[PDB]
Order: sequence, then structure tokens, then C-alpha cells
Amino acid sequence: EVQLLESGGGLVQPGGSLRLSCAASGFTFSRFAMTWVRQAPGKGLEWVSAISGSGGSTYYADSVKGRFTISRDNSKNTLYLQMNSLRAEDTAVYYCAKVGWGAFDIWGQGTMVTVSSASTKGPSVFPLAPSGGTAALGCLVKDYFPEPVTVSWNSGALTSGVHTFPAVLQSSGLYSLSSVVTVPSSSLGTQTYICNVNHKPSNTKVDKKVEPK
Amino acid sequence: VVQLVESGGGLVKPGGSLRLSCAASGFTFSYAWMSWVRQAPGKGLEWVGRIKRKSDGGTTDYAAPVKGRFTISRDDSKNTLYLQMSSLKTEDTAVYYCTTDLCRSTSCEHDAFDIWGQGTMVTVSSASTKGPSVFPLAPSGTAALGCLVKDYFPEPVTVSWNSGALTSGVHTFPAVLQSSGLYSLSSVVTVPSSSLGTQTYICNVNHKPSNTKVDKKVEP
Amino acid sequence: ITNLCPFGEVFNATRFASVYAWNRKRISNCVADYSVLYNSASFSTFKCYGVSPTKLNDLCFTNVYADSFVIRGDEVRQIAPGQTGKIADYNYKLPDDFTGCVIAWNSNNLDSKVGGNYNYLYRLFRKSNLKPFERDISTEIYQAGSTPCNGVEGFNCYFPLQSYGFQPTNGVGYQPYRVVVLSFELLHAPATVCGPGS
Amino acid sequence: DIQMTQSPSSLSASVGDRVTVTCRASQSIRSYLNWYQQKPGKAPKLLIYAASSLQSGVPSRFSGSGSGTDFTLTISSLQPEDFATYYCQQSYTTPAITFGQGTRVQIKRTVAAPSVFIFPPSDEQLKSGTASVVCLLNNFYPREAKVQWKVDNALQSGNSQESVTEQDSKDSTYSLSSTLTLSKADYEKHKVYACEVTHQGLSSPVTKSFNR
Amino acid sequence: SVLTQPPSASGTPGQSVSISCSGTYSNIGSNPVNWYQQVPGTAPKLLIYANDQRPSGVPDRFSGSKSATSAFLAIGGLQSEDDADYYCSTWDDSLPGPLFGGGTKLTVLGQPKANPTVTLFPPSSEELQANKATLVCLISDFYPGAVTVAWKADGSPVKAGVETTKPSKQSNNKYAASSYLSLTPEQWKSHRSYSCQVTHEGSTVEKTVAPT
Ligand SMILES: *[C@@H]1O[C@H](CO)[C@@H](O[C@@H]2O[C@H](CO)[C@@H](O[C@@H]3O[C@H](CO)[C@@H](O)[C@H](O)[C@@H]3O)[C@H](O)[C@H]2NC(C)=O)[C@H](O)[C@H]1NC(C)=O
Repeated sequence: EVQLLESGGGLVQPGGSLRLSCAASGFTFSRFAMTWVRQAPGKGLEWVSAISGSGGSTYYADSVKGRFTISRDNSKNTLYLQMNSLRAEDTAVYYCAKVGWGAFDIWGQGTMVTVSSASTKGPSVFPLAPSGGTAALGCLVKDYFPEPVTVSWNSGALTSGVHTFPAVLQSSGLYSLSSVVTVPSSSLGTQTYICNVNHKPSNTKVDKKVEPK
Repeated sequence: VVQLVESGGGLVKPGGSLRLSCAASGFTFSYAWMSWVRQAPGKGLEWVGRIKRKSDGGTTDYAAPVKGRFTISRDDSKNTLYLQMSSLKTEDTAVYYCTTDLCRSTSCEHDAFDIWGQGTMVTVSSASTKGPSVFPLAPSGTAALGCLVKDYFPEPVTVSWNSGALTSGVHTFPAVLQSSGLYSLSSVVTVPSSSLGTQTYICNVNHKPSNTKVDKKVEP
Repeated sequence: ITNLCPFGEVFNATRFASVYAWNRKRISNCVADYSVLYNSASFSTFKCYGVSPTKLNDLCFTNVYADSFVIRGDEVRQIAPGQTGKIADYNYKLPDDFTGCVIAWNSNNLDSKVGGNYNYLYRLFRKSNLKPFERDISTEIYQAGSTPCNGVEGFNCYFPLQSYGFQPTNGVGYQPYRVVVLSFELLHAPATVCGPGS
Repeated sequence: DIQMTQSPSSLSASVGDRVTVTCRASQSIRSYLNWYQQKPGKAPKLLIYAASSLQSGVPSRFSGSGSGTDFTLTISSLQPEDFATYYCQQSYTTPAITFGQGTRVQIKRTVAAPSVFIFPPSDEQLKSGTASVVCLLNNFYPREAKVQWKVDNALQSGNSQESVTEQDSKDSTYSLSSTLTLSKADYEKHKVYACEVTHQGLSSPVTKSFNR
Repeated sequence: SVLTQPPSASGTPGQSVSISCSGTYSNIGSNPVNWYQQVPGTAPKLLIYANDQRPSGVPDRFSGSKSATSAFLAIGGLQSEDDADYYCSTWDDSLPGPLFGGGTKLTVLGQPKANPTVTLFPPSSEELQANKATLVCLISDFYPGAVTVAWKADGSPVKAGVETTKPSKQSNNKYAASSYLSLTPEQWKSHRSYSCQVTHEGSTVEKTVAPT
């Protein structure tokens, strides 16, 4: 019934700005105070800011005080978050929640805001050559930014035995991941194990064949 | 000390819409359940709806005959309860009371209505407004004098005697509906016949729907 | 000729108090047959601390107090001495050296309402826990954090009370339960409340 | 939906007698039953809450009892100020509150002869074209009365309109008005206009007249 | 001014557990405590408000408790759907907004333990000819989902170039992870062997590669 739809999230560079949005549904938006709570990747939760029912009262954490500005529009059942002077530490999934009896009872599914300071860069793909009757080969896609990538084998021809591991975020600020295919030693059939990596934000398409060493 | 005063309402054509307000004072409006109860002419009390206080959800509940047409809202900022009526029918013609319950202490008894407003009359019909005509009922041990409020619509009309100084023996009859389609009543008062020489009697007639105020002197 | 204690007025009451504003009646100068209650089978809970129900009819006290109120079935355990939670800490707190009994029974057929019985309330917020037999009937806006409240409800400011909203369809753990607490105070004064065996 | 039923619909008792009003619900409402008093022209007043509890300030003459589906309102010694309609109301179903149809409680008292006055039409009303003659029936009981208009010596039929006030809260008497409506010409044509009243308190049919 | 929780917790299905959360009298002692459940990839769900009150829809096996400076979340009858991270939260008398604890990962041991599969790849010749070297070591099909990876060059612990992901659940509900060692082509050829050591539940499996 009660629904909180968030939007307005994306990538931005330090010093940039971004306005988040959350549309309320299923309850009287004017009678309940709203709050923003962010969750850094792989870390915990942190209260960002709060707003009164009519907007007469604003509340901000010291970590975002003087930069972020919360506000709502009761004529549209929408709450807004205006973020300015963004820092790399401000990177987190920002959640939209309703305040009730000292707790946040209903939460939104969240929108991701990214503070990077890195360039849209195409990846460098290198093969991973193989060598109990099962061979494992793959190709490594290195130093790509930002997410995501799409790796397939023989243009989607081979599906079974392909494991694409989640990407690692290096101190580079650039991502890296690996895809591996586990086939039996009857490897002469699909003689060409080609890995097709696509980075659309970079529009970088690079194909690489992984021949057994 | 606790008080509720309804405002709004009057003549409205079928299908129209009205918004009744009622003002609260003398008690913490934010902590009180607020209800509406109506009564048609000589028909008995009917529960209309209710909005709970914020602490218990502030949810509304409406009686079946008005569900989907009436909207109840509260504004704790201004200590005012609202009833938004739409698709008004002639069956909705009644006096609308606003009321709260017996929970302003340690013993809580919700929906036991101990505080009521004066109620505002809401009339739903196709007829139009018409101001009344006041004629004196001049008197002749005990003499009788009064005033005749002839042709008016809709209800109600206010009549007093010497601005509230004369109340003993005052009889303000219920309004009869003439064959013309408009109402008429009379207000009479018995006084000592020796009172006519020393005291002067004038009736204060007021018809708010027509915005008419008349002070007529009944002379012997 | 014996004067019997007015227990029915406490047990068989049309309305029970809300636990936050719990009610206390003094019992004095009468004879109470406690085994009648212990063997009544109408009580889902009958726990006596500091005495045994078998010896109640043979003991005497200078003063007896009957505390009554309504709470959830799953909150009756908090009435015992040395417990914590919403009821023990914020609403009704028995002392750790409590001498008396605790009697409760299901009242779903009395205190429940279709669509919720909001007449029974409990305190939800309090900065300090209640001391034994303390009674807090305040309705001041509770403040959570540092922002002053100015007496208005808002983001960090809440009404201290909340209703139970007992419904007859609620699970037994949430159904209303009437509770009667009997405390046995004994001083170096003449005892006036006795059992039949004395 | 719980429906509330009251009995009797109306009753009339002498001052100082005990009166009983019953209330029935289509299904058990436990103890969530309230009683209200509504005097004519006023808002309802809460008398009894929780079946048996008396509201503060309400006279001790009022009491209530009952449980489940059957309840009773009792007035130990009916007083003239107790003229009103009494309603019972259930709150067992929180989302759907319902009232009873109400019971009219009236006061029996000794016969009281009416003081009858007749008012000729206004001179200003005669200018407007209409003519109204008001006949006052003041402070009489019982309410049963017969008002016959007889212009000259002929009894009239369909030009009279009656309205009666509610029972007075102090002396428990009624007051009635009968208005004869005619056009200026018909009023100018005839002479003597008589208001004949016959009542239990009147030794004879009393007839007040005016000539013009 | 900070809430502290034990970082992890474990239990067999059916068992009960208790999640702790310590602080000051200015936070947990003088302000109400909340609890939130969060399964990865979703929004936190409210489990306990006002210290020990369950919002609508929360089963009774979730319990709340509080001492002087600490709060506790009890989970009876551990179920598969309770594998999530639980956050305590409360207010501090010196701050305008609420505080959150570091979290506590509760692992429900639904499946029997599974040792990790290790696959270490040497650097590619193409990458070497590009003046770079990266050792990729993939860990797959291990439960519970927690591993420690340690790189070594000729036994000595590596001191730089190690980037490792967090565990991630797979289609078989077993977990996977990967580790990377960024070396220069000179360092890759300046040692006899590099080893990837993946620890899981005390025991550690090892895979090694050597320059060719
Ligand atoms: C509150 O009201 C209930 C009834 O609504 C009272 O319960 C009554 O309790 C007495 C005590 O046991 C019962 O008396 C017994 O009757 C059985 C046969 O039914 C007999 O075998 C026993 O030896 C004993 O005489 C009684 O039946 C029971 N019900 C009624 C209608 O009286 C209860 O006592 C009241 N609470 C207080 C504190 O007074």
C-alpha cells in the first residue's frame, strides 16, 4: 500500500551537485515527517537529514550540514534532497523513509549516487589461459570505469559453465573483474573460446580469443 | 471551558457541495477524536463519520449512507474539524453537529460524546432564498403581543425580544410550511396589561440565509 | 458474623484502568478467602511471590492493596518482580522484594472492539524507568535527541501514550488480559485483612 | 452493522414517577452503550456512558443498566425539565457507530385551561394583499384542542394552519397557534371573525372575536 | 556518541540468538532504541521500535530488550529468511538525528559446510608485453560465505597490490569471491613462485603458479 519511489541518482564528480527525489503513495504525506538515510557500499547506515510535515522544521547531520538541503512538496506527495559540494565520502545508496514513533517504519528501495572523480575509460581485456578432466579458461577485463560491463562467450553461443565474478574496486578508482569458463577436456570442439566484453558508457567493444596454452 | 462551534452550511442545490467547519477551544484538539453527527428535521440522530487523533493513526471512518461522498479532515494547526460534502441529496438535509468524546483524562471512553456543538442547518432543495416579512401582532389582566415572520426560505430564523431582556412567556412557534412553499412562524409573549404603558416591546428577527435583520416595535 | 472483602468490585468491573494510569484500591478490615481465587480456574496466571496460595487463607496482613489494569497476554510476564520491558519499565513496576500475588485472565470477550479498542493505553516513551509502585499519568510531548519540541509533535517529538487497539480477531498473545495485583504489606501495627483460618 | 432499537417510541408520565426506556442491539455490544438526552432546540447531552456510569453533572435520578444486547435507561423521579428525546448509542463496532431511533418522554400534568387571544391582520399586510389572523392558545394541557374558525357565522375549512410549541420545561404546558390566511378582498368583504376553541380545561367552547 | 555491535553472529535453523548493541546513558539509556533488518540488495525493514515494540507484520519470534547502556535483539526459531544484517539505532541527547550501529551479519547455517574451490591464473603474455602483471585467483562454491585470501611471494607475505572483492552468493546459494595481485613484470620474474591461500572456517587451501 504505502510506497516510496526514489529517483534522481547517478554519477557525479567532486564538487558537483545532484537533486534526489522520492514520491510518496498510499498515505497522507502532510501528516508524517520524512527523513533521508544513506548506506555507503559495503558499510552501514547513516542518517542524513529530516523534514517536518509542512517543511517548517529541517534537520541535518553535521557531516552534510551547510551543503545538503532537504525539502518536500505536499502538492505532489514528493520529498526532495538537494546535494551540493559532493564529496567522495557522500557516495552511498540514499534511502527514503517515513518517520513513525521514533523509528523509520517504511523505507524506499533506494537510489545510488556516486562520487568518483574518475574518467569514463574503456577496459583492457587479457586472456586467462588454461593449463581432473575439466579445463577452466577465461579472460580478465582490467581498469574499466564506470560500471557496468557485459561479458559473453562467442556472442552468447556458449552459456553453460560461464561464471562472471563481481568486479573489484581498486584504489585506481577503476573496476576490474574476471569471467571464466569451465569445460571438460573435450575442448577441441568450440576451438575458439572468444570472450566479448562491452562497455557502453565507454562504447568500448573488444573481443579476445582465449587459446589453451 | 471546552467548546465546539460549527460554521458554514445553508441552502444548496442537489448535487452541489458544501464544506462545514467547526472550531475547537478549551481542550487539546490534537489529542481528541472528532466526529460528525447529523439530525434531519424530527428524524433522530445519525452518525456521519469520525477522524481519530494523530497518535492513533488519524484514520477516518464514514457511515454507509455517506461513504464516498463526504470527506472528513482535521487541521490541528487551527483546531478546526472539516466535513466536505459532495453529491448532496435532499436526504442530506439536516442539522450537522460536531462532537468529541470522553477521553480528556485518565479514563478513556472513545465515542462517548460529551461535548457537542450548536449545529448548523444544511438545506438541500431546488427552491431559492427569500427574506421574511415581519408584521406586528398588536395587543388589545394579561395581554398578548407578538410578531409574525411571514414568508421566508430556507430555515432557520432567529427571533428574540428586546435583545434578550424579555424571555419570560416568550413562545416562538415551530415554522409551518405554507402551500406557497415557504415557511412562516409567530413569536408571542404574554405581559401584564399595565406593562404596555410603561414598557416597550420590540421583536428582533434575523434570517441569516437571506441576510435580513429586522427590529419591529409592537405598539398597543 | 464476618466482614468479607469486596473482591468482586475489583475483579468483576465493567471497565479496567489503562496500565499507565493503573488503579489502586485499599483493602482493610475484612476477611478474604484467597483459595477461592487460586482454585477458580478462570485465571490464566496466579503467581504469588513472598507467600504461598496454600497458606494465604491462614495469614493476616495490616494492609492489602489491589492494583488492576489491562495489558497484552504476552506482557503478563513483565508483572513479576525483577523483569524489564515496556510495561515493567514505563507503566507498572513491581518491587524486587514484592510480597503478594499476581492474577490475570483473558478478557478478549470484554475489552476488545470490532475495529480496535483504543480506550486502553500504555506509555511508550520515558527517559527514566519507573520505580516500584510509581504512577506516571503525564501526557507531555516526549523529546528524542537534542532538538527542543516547543510542545508540538514532529520528527523527534512524540506523544508518550499509544493505544492497544484490542480486536477480537487478534492472536492470544495480543488479546487484552485483565490483571489484578494483590500486595501484602505488614507493619508493626494491628493486622486487619485476614484469611478464614485465623 | 449493529442496529439499535428503543422502546417505547413515546411515553407520558406524571412528575415524580419512575420511567424506563429500553435499548436493543441486533448483536451483542458488550458494555459499549451510551445514553443521550436531547431537549428541543438543543444539542444532545450525554447522560450515561459504559452502560452504567453516570456523566458528571447529570442528576442522580438518571441511571442505566444492561449488558450484551439489552439495556435500560431509568429516571427515578421524572421532572418537568426532563422532557426530551432519549437516544442509546453503541460503540462496539468502532468503524460504524449507530444510534437508536429515540424515545420521546413527555410530562403528564393537571388540566390547564388555555388563554385564547385573537389578532386581526396587520395594516401593512393588508397593503401587501394578504391577511393573517393569529389565534393564540397559551399554556394549556393536554395538547388535544379544537380550533374552529368562523368568519361571520360560517365555519371555515381549508385556510387555517396550526403550529404548537414543545412542552415547556417549567410548567409542562403546550401553546398552539392557528393562522387563517385570506386575500385582502375576502377579508374586506366580511365583518366579524371568531376563533372558537374547545378544550378539556374550558367549561364551555370559548370564542374570541373581532369586528372589521 | 557511537553505537557498537558485534560484527557477526551464527546459528543453526530453529536455534535462538541475541544481537547486542552497546552505548552510553545519553543514547540507549535516555532514548528509545530501534532495530532494522536488511537482506542484501534491499531496504532495511523495521523490526523493533520503542525498545521492545513490534510493528505490524513482524512475527513474535523477534524480541527486543534493553539494559542500562545496551540493547538486545532476540531471534527465536532462526529461519533461512533471517540471514541478513541487523542494525540497532537510537537517539543521542547531543544530536538532532538518530545514530546507527555498525551492523551485525547473522548467518543461518542452512546448508552443510562446503570447502572453497581455488583457481589461480598466472599473468598473460599479452599483459606482460604491455608492461603489466596481474595474478587472478578465483574462489567459488564455499559456504558459509566468508573467506580470507593471502598472497605470498616465495613464502614471504605480500605487502602491496592485493585487491579482493567481498563474498557474493551464486545461483546454487553457495558463495564466490575473487582476489587480484597487481605486480610489475620485473617482480613477477624476480620470484620462483606465487601462492594464493584461501582460508575458510580455519582450514586453508592453496594454489601456486610460477613464471614460465
Ligand atoms: C466474579 O463473577 C463470577 C461469576 O460471574 C464469580 O464466580 C462464581 O465463583 C464462585 C466461587 O467458586 C462459584 O461458586 C461455586 O459454585 C460451584 C457450582 O457452580 C460449587 O461447586 C462451588 O463449591 C461454589 O459454590 C460460582 O459458581 C461462580 N459463578 C457465579 C455466577 O457465581 C466470581 O466469584 C466473581 N469474582 C469475585 C472476586 O467475587
